[PDB]
Amino acid sequence: MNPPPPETSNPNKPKRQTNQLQYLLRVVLKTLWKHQFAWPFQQPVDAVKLNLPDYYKIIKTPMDMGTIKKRLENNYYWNAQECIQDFNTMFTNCYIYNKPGDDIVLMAEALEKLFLQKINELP
Ligand SMILES: Cc1nn(C)c(C)c1-c1cc(OCC2COC2)cc(-c2ccnc3nc[nH]c23)c1F
Ligand SMILES: [Cl-]
Ligand SMILES: [Cl-]
Repeated sequence: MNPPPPETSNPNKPKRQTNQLQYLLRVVLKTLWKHQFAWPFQQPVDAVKLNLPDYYKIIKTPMDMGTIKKRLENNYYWNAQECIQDFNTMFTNCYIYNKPGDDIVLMAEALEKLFLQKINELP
């Protein structure tokens, strides 16, 4: 079945609202969110709905842009590199579970190209 989703709130974390993290929410994530290919990544993989009973037997550090959005809105991160690491985990999970040429891999590839374009320059 589905595991609990990754945590998005933690009052015990040291938190910051750097200019880069504000940018990652207002510009980077909000632009990726609107991409025609973003919809598979706007929430945790629902292994039950998608009939992927093996997905969480293989992917042990799940992540998605819905989780990232909630983290950013909770000032969950200390710095932009923590947020960028979550993005990279999302893309990498897709490439691990799936194979080149799969539709979902083509979609992640598109999103990742745009992501790298947008983070090349941060405030
Ligand atoms: C494209 C595509 N083609 N086909 C035939 C299917 C079933 C999809 C599809 C649909 C989907 O919908 C998400 C809604 C349901 O709950 C939110 C999510 C994912 C999906 C996301 C992230 N990683 C994945 N690894 C394998 N699938 C992954 C997906 F691939
Ligand atoms: Cl919180
Ligand atoms: Cl902590």
